[PDB]
Order: sequence, then structure tokens, then C-alpha cells
Amino acid sequence: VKNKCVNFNFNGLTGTGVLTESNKKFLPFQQFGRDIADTTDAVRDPQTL
Amino acid sequence: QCVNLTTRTQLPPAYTNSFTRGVYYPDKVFRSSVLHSTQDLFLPFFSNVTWFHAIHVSGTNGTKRFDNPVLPFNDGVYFASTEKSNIIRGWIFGTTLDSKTQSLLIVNNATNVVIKVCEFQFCNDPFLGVYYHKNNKSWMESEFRVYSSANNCTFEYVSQPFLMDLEGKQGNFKNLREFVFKNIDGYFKIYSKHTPINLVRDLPQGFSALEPLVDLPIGINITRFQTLLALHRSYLTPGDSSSGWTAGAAAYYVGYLQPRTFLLKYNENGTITDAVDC
Amino acid sequence: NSNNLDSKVGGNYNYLYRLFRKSNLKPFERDISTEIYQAGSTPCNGVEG
Ligand SMILES: *[C@@H]1O[C@H](CO[C@@H]2O[C@@H](C)[C@@H](O)[C@@H](O)[C@@H]2O)[C@@H](O[C@@H]2O[C@H](CO)[C@@H](O)[C@H](O)[C@H]2NC(C)=O)[C@H](O[C@@H]2O[C@@H](C)[C@@H](O)[C@@H](O)[C@@H]2O)[C@H]1NC(C)=O
Ligand SMILES: *[C@@H]1O[C@H](CO)[C@@H](O[C@@H]2O[C@H](CO)[C@@H](O)[C@H](O)[C@H]2NC(C)=O)[C@H](O)[C@H]1NC(C)=O
Ligand SMILES: CC(=O)N[C@H]1[C@H]([C@H](O)[C@H](O)CO)O[C@@](O)(C(=O)O)C[C@@H]1O
Ligand SMILES: *[C@@H]1O[C@H](CO)[C@@H](O)[C@H](O)[C@H]1NC(C)=O
Ligand SMILES: *[C@@H]1O[C@H](CO)[C@@H](O)[C@H](O)[C@H]1NC(C)=O
Ligand SMILES: *[C@@H]1O[C@H](CO)[C@@H](O)[C@H](O)[C@H]1NC(C)=O
Ligand SMILES: *[C@@H]1O[C@H](CO)[C@@H](O)[C@H](O)[C@H]1NC(C)=O
Ligand SMILES: *[C@@H]1O[C@H](CO)[C@@H](O)[C@H](O)[C@H]1NC(C)=O
Ligand SMILES: *[C@@H]1O[C@H](CO)[C@@H](O)[C@H](O)[C@H]1NC(C)=O
Repeated sequence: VKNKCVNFNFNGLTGTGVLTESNKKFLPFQQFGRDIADTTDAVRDPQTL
Repeated sequence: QCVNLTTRTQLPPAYTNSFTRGVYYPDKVFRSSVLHSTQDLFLPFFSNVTWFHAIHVSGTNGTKRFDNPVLPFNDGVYFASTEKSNIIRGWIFGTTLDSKTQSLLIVNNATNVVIKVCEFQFCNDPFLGVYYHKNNKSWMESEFRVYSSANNCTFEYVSQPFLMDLEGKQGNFKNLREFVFKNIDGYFKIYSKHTPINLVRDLPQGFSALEPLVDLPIGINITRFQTLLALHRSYLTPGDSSSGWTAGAAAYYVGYLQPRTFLLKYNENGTITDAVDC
Repeated sequence: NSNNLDSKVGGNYNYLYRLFRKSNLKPFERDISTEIYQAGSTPCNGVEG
């Protein structure tokens, strides 16, 4: 579910927020993206990649 | 099967400067447009790096260098290779490179990549050898003289078959490939990167972050390592398999990692483009 | 407990442990060497005694 405030569980990482399509290009060995505050601000979908 | 190579001219060891190379991604977390400070085993900036050659210069005396010494493995190794004919074929890691202890072997067989953690009775002069047939004008793998015996083999991995053309290319070094080897908590961490480059003499100057390649669960003690190269044989260079060989032009640079704090710069695309050694 | 599986009436001696090591093992390190351990000042030559 995108563009809506949801609880999410991505590969065991739980949280709450709004998921939108991202322009970030993750490297193949990367699953999560983190900002200056170490918070998970980007995530690779385990199914759609 | 072990062969003790001869007719090697004695030269003093060579040293060079690692300007900003050896930086790798500390973790697997995407970061963009950020300055991230991290403490890890990094190669210090502008460090004194040992330099080894493989070249057969024509002449009366000339130089016939085939440098495969047993170098220390203190806390981590930055290994750069400037090669064009795929001379650097792999490495062996261990403490006593014989059957008493277990050793890791990462080699390229020109058909597969073999990673074996096992008790190897390594040769005093381990290497590989490619024969050049004049009739075919073709290069074929013919010699594998890394170890004499292998026993109590605990870890084995063979990659999918490939070709890995073995032609003795002439001219400029067309491939700079960098590795970072670490041995932490029973894990052999390998980070790798490759850049085209175009030069003849020294280690390239620039910045290129190494990406995580593999984490081998070997669980062995490593204090020394030796590079396995490939020599060339053909209708030229006659001999008794100890002098009848020539070395394709290649070079490799070895530096040592230390616990350092680095300030890395992640651009808008998540690529580490610069670093500061604090 | 695996007494019903790993125990033999005459004694199960197929399970071994390392005694007399020179130094403590590193985390997740495996030592399978069978070299004779020298406890005293007299050096061994591959013979137990
Ligand atoms: C570690 O290697 C030992 C040596 O293997 C033998 O010698 C090699 C050179 C090669 O020829 C190989 O084919 C041989 O089998 C293994 O064998 C044991 O070695 C001890 C000598 O210290 C000897 O007394 C044992 O009879 C011999 N056992 C066997 C089955 O060959 C080790 O095997 C294990 O360790 C032994 C202590 C014993 O518990 C044996 O049952 C085990 O299988 C190897 N250790 C490993 C693989 O952990
Ligand atoms: C890992 O291997 C090294 C080298 O084989 C070990 O260091 C040796 O330790 C012994 C006594 O423990 C000394 O007599 C040697 O002089 C040491 N050699 C070197 C090169 O340091 C080291 O102890 C091993 N580590 C573990 C955890 O077993
Ligand atoms: C294994 C071998 O003998 N390589 C020889 C090559 C080959 O003949 C060509 O690369 C392929 O034909 O020619 C040389 O003059 C060269 O270029 O340095 C000498 C060199 O020893
Ligand atoms: C399963 O995950 C893979 C990603 O590895 C994806 O390509 C595929 O579409 C997924 N299948 C379903 C039914 O979601
Ligand atoms: C090569 O030379 C070394 C010199 O110490 C020797 O120990 C070794 O046995 C030699 N190898 C062969 C195959 O003769
Ligand atoms: C690097 O070390 C060698 C000896 O270990 C020394 O001769 C050389 O001068 C050093 N390089 C620099 C740039 O100091
Ligand atoms: C290299 O080794 C692999 C596995 O050990 C083998 O399948 C392959 O044929 C070898 N290549 C050679 C000897 O050129
Ligand atoms: C030429 O190539 C064939 C197969 O590619 C090989 O069997 C043959 O041995 C080669 N020629 C020589 C002289 O080895
Ligand atoms: C980031 O990537 C985009 C598209 O891949 C590219 O146009 C841009 O130049 C890149 N930025 C940098 C700093 O490399």
C-alpha cells in the first residue's frame, strides 16, 4: 500500500509511515536506506525489488 | 608437482604511495547526500605500499621478476592489481602454509573460481602456467602448481564455468582491480572494485569505493598470505620447467589496514565519492 | 541431552575435545591440528611422552 499512512513490516523492520515510489538506486547488497538521524527513510521491497 | 623457479634476477623491494585508495562501504545501508563518520579497518591515506612486478625484459642481463613472496597479514590487506593478460590468479592465506594448519585458497583456474579452506601442503613456489601453441596461435591453461596435497578439506566452493581468455596482451595496463581482505570473527570479508584505467607504471590516482563482495565463513587463523600468479610458456623460453618460462607484464600493490576513523561523502546517488582520513 | 543417541554401553569415544592449547581460540575459530603439545621446557619431536 502506497501513498497512505500505514504500519509496515519490511523484512522484520517494523514502523509506521507513508510509502512512496523512490528515485534512489540501491546497490545490490543494500536493503535499507538511512538519513542523517539514522532513521530508515528508504527500503527495498523484498518482492518487487 | 611443486617446481622451484630459477633464473630470477635479484632486485630491491619497491615502494609506492597509496593516495586515497582502499575505501570500501562500511555497511550495507544506503546513504545519500550525507557526510558519514565511521571507524573501521581502513587503509591510511597516502600510505607506504609495497609494490611487486612480473615482467621479463629482453636483454643480456635484463630483469626477470616473478614476485610471489609470503607477506604478512596483520589486520587486513588492500591488494591492487594492474594487469592486462590476467596474470594475478589468486591468493593463499594461512599461518603456516603447510599441512600442519588449515589454509584458504582463492584461485582462478581459467575455467572456475575455486575457494577452498582446507589443509594444503603448499609448494614453496606455487603458481599457474599457460602454454602458447604456435600452430593454433592459442593460449591454454597447462600448469597448476599451487599445492602438493590437500587434506581435511572443510570449505569448498567452485564457481560456474567461464572462458577467461588467456592471451598475452601487449601494451598498456587495461584493468585495475582492487580487493580488501579482512579476517574478523571467523569471517573472511572480501570487498572488490574494478576500474578501467590506462597507464604503464604506477598505481592509479583517484577515488573508487570498494563494494562488499563476499563473507566467507572460514573460521581459520590467518597471519600470512602469498599471491598466486600465472607464467607463460611457448616455443620460446626453453628450459627444464624451472627456467623455460616467461612472465607476462603485471604489477600488484599491497597495503595494510589500520583502525581509523574516516569521514565519507555520499552523493545524491548514494555513491561514496570522497573521504577524509581524520 | 543426547544420551539416548550419543552414548554406548562400552563407551562412545568418537567425540573428541581439544585439551592443552597454546593460546585461547578467537571467536568462531576452528582448530583441528593434532600437533603434540609441549607442556615443559623439553621440546617434543612428534612423540608423546
Ligand atoms: C584430519 O586429518 C587426519 C589425517 O587424515 C589421514 O592422513 C592424511 C595425510 C590423508 O592420508 C587422509 O586420507 C588420512 O585419513 C584425519 O584422520 C585421522 O588422523 C589421525 C592422525 O592424527 C589418525 O590417528 C586417525 O586414525 C585418522 N582417522 C581417519 C578416519 O583417517 C582426521 O580425521 C578425524 O580425526 C581423528 C583424530 C579421528 O577422530 C578420525 O576418526 C576423524 O575422522 C582429520 N580431522 C578432521 C577431518 O577433523
Ligand atoms: C594465529 O597464528 C599465529 C602464528 O602462527 C600465532 O602467533 C604465534 O603464537 C605462538 C604462541 O601462541 C608464538 O610462539 C609465535 O611466535 C606466534 N607467531 C606469530 C607470527 O605471531 C597466534 O597465536 C595464532 N592465534 C590463535 C588465536 O591461535
Ligand atoms: C609466451 C610467449 O612466448 N610470449 C611471447 C610473445 C608471443 O609470441 C606473442 O605475444 C603471441 O604471439 O612475443 C614476444 O616477443 C612479446 O610480445 O613480448 C615475446 C613473448 O615471450
Ligand atoms: C516473488 O519475489 C520475486 C523477487 O525475488 C518476484 O520477482 C516475484 O514476482 C514474486 N512473486 C510473487 C507472486 O509475488
Ligand atoms: C625449493 O627450495 C626450497 C628451499 O628452502 C626447498 O625447501 C624445497 O624443498 C624446494 N622444492 C623442491 C620441489 O625441491
Ligand atoms: C617505505 O618504506 C621503505 C622501507 O620499509 C622505505 O625505504 C621508503 O622510503 C618508504 N617510503 C616513503 C615514501 O617513505
Ligand atoms: C580448475 O579446477 C576446477 C575444479 O577444481 C575444474 O573443474 C577445472 O577443470 C580446473 N581448470 C583447469 C585445470 O584448467
Ligand atoms: C590446438 O588446439 C586443440 C584444441 O583446441 C588442442 O587439442 C591441441 O593440443 C592444440 N595444439 C597443440 C599443439 O597443443
Ligand atoms: C546520479 O545519477 C544520475 C542518473 O543515473 C546522473 O544523471 C547523475 O549525473 C549522477 N550524479 C552524480 C554526481 O554522479
